[PDB]
Amino acid sequence: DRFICIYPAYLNNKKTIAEGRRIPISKAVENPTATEIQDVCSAVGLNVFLEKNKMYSREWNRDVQYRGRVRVQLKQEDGSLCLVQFPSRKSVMLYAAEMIPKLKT
RNA sequence: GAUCGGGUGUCCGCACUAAGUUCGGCAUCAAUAUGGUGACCUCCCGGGAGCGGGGGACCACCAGGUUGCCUAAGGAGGGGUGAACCGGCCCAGGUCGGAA
Repeated sequence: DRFICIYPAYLNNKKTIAEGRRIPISKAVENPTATEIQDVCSAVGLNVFLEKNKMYSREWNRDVQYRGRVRVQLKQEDGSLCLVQFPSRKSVMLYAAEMIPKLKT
């Protein structure tokens, strides 16, 4: 249950920094959903599970494309990292916004 | 002192003026030092979230301290709208995050 939280607004380049965005607009994607975040994180070897009805507090869009929250495992509960490539949440958010466009485009 | 010279201001659909009487049109500058506000961009740092700590970049408006290669004149006036989603703020309920 000590898994970090990642919203689709963290990688949304059509959102300002005050609207939820966590990475620059140069390395962010246009409208990533919580299923594109879980699929490209689980495709590198990460422990990710999807909470499809978990919305963002700063998100206002009541429709389905903007809901969702992905919960990623960084530590095996012994303090050690699951992968040495993902030590922080920012290395999980710069990887998913790099592999999401390879899916549909 | 009789007529009466010599000359003006009353009479005009008049000539030109320009203190007022009255309603409109157009128009109404910019740079500095200080602080403030709002946004936005980009980094670190902490967190299971809503979030919290910190470094810069840029934009507009704002207060008021000096000013000008500034005006035909350019107030640091007064007000109103700020909504059907675009100012900021305080935000009931609701609502999203939370075990709270």
